[PDB]
Amino acid sequence: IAQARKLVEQLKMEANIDRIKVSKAAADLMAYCEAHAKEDPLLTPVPASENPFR
Amino acid sequence: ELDQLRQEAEQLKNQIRDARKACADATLSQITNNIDPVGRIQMRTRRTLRGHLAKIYAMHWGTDSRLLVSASQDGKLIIWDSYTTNKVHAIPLRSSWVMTCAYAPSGNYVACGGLDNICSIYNLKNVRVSRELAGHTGYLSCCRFLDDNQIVTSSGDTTCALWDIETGQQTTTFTGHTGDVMSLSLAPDTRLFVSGACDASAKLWDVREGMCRQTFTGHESDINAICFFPNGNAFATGSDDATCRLFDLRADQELMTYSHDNIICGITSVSFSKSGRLLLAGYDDFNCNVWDALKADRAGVLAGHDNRVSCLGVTDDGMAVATGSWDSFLKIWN
Amino acid sequence: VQLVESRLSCAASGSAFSLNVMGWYRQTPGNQRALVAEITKDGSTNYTISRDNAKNTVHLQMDTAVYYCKARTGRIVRPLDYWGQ
Amino acid sequence: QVQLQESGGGLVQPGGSLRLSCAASGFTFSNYKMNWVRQAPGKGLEWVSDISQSGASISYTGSVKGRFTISRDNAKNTLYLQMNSLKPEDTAVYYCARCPAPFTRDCFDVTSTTYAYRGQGTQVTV
Amino acid sequence: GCYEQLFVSPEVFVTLGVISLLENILVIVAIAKNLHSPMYFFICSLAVADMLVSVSNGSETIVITLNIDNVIDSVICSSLLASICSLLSIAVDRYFTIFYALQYHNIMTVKRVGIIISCIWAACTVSGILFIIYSDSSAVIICLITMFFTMLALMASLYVHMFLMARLHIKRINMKGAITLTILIGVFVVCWAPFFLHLIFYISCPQNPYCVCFMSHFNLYLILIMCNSIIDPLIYALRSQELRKT
Amino acid sequence: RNEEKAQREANKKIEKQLQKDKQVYRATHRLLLLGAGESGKNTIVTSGIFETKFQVDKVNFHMFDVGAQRDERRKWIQCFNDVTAIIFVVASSSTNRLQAALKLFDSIWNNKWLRDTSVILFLNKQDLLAEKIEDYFPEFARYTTPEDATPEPGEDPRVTRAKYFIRDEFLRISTASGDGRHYCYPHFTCSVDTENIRRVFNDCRDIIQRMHLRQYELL
Repeated sequence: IAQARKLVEQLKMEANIDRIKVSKAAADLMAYCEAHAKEDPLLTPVPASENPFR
Repeated sequence: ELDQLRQEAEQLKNQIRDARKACADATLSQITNNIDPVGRIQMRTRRTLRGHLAKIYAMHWGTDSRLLVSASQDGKLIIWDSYTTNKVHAIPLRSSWVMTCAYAPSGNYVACGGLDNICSIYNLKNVRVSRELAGHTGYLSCCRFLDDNQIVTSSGDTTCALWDIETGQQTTTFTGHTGDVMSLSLAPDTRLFVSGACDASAKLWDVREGMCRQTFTGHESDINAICFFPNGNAFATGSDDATCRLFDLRADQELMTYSHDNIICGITSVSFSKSGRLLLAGYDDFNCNVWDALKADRAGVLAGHDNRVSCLGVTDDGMAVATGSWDSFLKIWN
Repeated sequence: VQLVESRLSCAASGSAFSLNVMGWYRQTPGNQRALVAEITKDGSTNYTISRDNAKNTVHLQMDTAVYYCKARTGRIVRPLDYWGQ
Repeated sequence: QVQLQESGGGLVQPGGSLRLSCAASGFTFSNYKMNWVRQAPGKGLEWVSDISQSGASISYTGSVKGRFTISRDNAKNTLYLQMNSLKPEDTAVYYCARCPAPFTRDCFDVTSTTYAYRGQGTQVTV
Repeated sequence: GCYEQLFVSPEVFVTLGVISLLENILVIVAIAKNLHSPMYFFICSLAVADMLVSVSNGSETIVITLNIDNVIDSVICSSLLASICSLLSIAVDRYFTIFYALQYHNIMTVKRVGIIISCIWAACTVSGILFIIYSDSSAVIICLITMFFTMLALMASLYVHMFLMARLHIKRINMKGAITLTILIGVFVVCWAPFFLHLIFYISCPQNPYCVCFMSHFNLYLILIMCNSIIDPLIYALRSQELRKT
Repeated sequence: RNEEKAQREANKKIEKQLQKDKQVYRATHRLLLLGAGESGKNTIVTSGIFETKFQVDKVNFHMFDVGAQRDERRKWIQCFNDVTAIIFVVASSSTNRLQAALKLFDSIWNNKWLRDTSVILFLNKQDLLAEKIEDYFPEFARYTTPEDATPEPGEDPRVTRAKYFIRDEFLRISTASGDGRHYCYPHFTCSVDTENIRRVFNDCRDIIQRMHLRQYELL
């Protein structure tokens, strides 16, 4: 059948995508996470006067 | 013909695998050796919403971290105020079976859907039915809003449709999965969205062009839920293999796999935090686990639900974590 | 609520509010099985028995000189009867 | 992704023997159950045999018990389906499938809607 | 008569009552926190009755440590009647749930539950008041004893019928049900029969030197009643996982 | 302030409405109809899932028929977790539909979320082809009638043994496992028989009686 013909087309389409090394992506994610270490009200404790839920 | 055409697919897959494995000099868990640990994270239950007769199946936060909408299995869609634990609205439903819900970003519309394979859009500013969209021949699994004139829905017939509300027609359809799509999560740019199917696969789709670009296959069972990293360059997937995973877009590989020896239960929903350091995963052992997003070591355990956790949500401001189990009790953690 | 004793008299000494029936049950072969003399708050007498007001006192003007003293509380929720020597 | 390659089968006469090797890659082979599925030309798929997680609760259908035998070896992670005393009515296509989830006895591996956990299979003609 | 009496110090008749009262308050709060079902609601009545017994003896064991005492007698008689009637009510609710398994949610709503509880408690209070106000002996005591015995017979019959139905269901598909029935009936009999037997002897055989030995330890027969007030909250309330930690 | 009072009034009204609807929800019993083979014997006195409501002896009954859905069912079957009864209709004529139906019943019998739900089994399509099973199954030449009360409506040849052998296979799959809190209810029903609304009634009553007996720790 022609169903298998379409699958090869998408494989060719997705086999020509530029990719970067894993180290750079991991470094970017690590930098973003560290740049928001003390910026979220979950990991850093919230004082009782700031959390609306009390 | 068929035999020789499979050879081309095999060769292309071999080339793709060789390319993926070539650029893997650093695999993390070796770079991440100078970061300090998260520590101990314990959250106490603040509120316990109790207004549902049957098991809750989904929930979605508003745009102001206050208004919430919860969908039950008894044909009830309850709009709640979290701070004062009051029910501002309670809409009955024609189809008692509901498996998804969404609160519109503009705050005027609501979306509901279930086994009746039809998306019901409700107005809020008496309450009526703004529109009914009769599309796929399957069953809806997750519906997300874009604006007050568009919506993106995922069904059980391996289809993801973009709808224009005013005309009520499928403006674009997305196919390419060999199994029912379980859930989708839009990127924070309204340009792309990832979708996970029941064949151990996830794919990235473009809303405008309408063409699939990338696929990721690293799991061994169904991908129940999928959420997007706040940056927009990664997403997390939860499967039935008692594991969760993180996938990169630019790298187009698998980054980290979170698993434990004792855990032998499935994962239902995964929601990220605003900072990006915590991944909250709901399990089938009636408890939720907070995982480190960069050290792959257990950070915390939340217990208190009698039955399995069905849905999870985290607000935009990152102040509250909402869990909904099958015991019809929403719980807020802070 | 032991009843002290000494033409016979008996004064009810104990943490009692108002004893209902107080009388004599003298007989040879154990107990009496028949009230020889008894009185009550209402004044009805079954067989000269002296009892002024309630006063938890019994006087009889009137075998040997050995008898028994009786006391019973009519409060149905705590049925209990005492005895004497 | 999960890959299941079937190697074995061919042209045989009645009374012959054919082993069907089901090489499994892409997961852990020591937890999921394994099954064989047959498909006659112009007909729906059918279930044949079953082996448990440990490898002690063997099961067959009536038409194959006493003639067919299956075994699981974890070291080389392959299935066998030893076939003996063939009959001319067994001509079909064979698929080797697994159940969707581990550490569970529930299995739904017969659907014909392009189930993603079974390979291309091999043709057995008798 | 067989000696005089065997009276224990009031040091025992205080702690048990307070413990029972606090347990009943705790379980009432636990039920009312959520549990809007008739069955649990019925236990609520029982709970109150239990703690009332404590007060019903509290003042009784306080004024003896010194119509100023008829009110407390009415209180304790009403408490006893309310407790027995609540036991009958919970048994009847269980029987109706077991046998009429489909119309139970269509014929018994919250309004009827409230009406029945109000009628039962009002009847118990007025009956106790009437019993203690204008009766001395042999006039209404017979009614009370007959009422208790008939209620015991009715409760036992209902439970045995439920057990027989359970055995019949088992036969179509043994010891635990027999054990539960035995513990329930035995605890009820052991806790309540001696007091009413002493009441019957108080009227039938006053002197009767055989009966005299029986009345020598009345306070003892009373302590078993206290045990009931600390057994009912543990047997009924402390056997449903929903109520255990809510 | 004044804005809070309106919220309280709205909450009170909605709470009253939910209280009114609670009795209606708890006073109806839902059923999941399912099976392959003559599932068109629906007696009433495109879309996704069809609904049918009927009253027998003044008790409401809901029935759900799964319509336009894909062949695979491992995902949406989990919705029917609190349903009182799952009606499973299995054809009894004879590729090899009986084996597939038996395997599907086995799969739904040893599932984690459906371990408590009870199954009511219908064996419709009374046999006439097997009058003048066979060699598809091996354990048929050494099986005798299990001393069960043959209906005897006028005649009862070896067709009785065939029916009871099918039921015996179903039970051997059923009773050989299962943690508890559920049972299988066999039945013998024709195409219509104008009485199938009563068997479901009695089976639901038995299910509720068993659940309440187990709750009171009596059984």
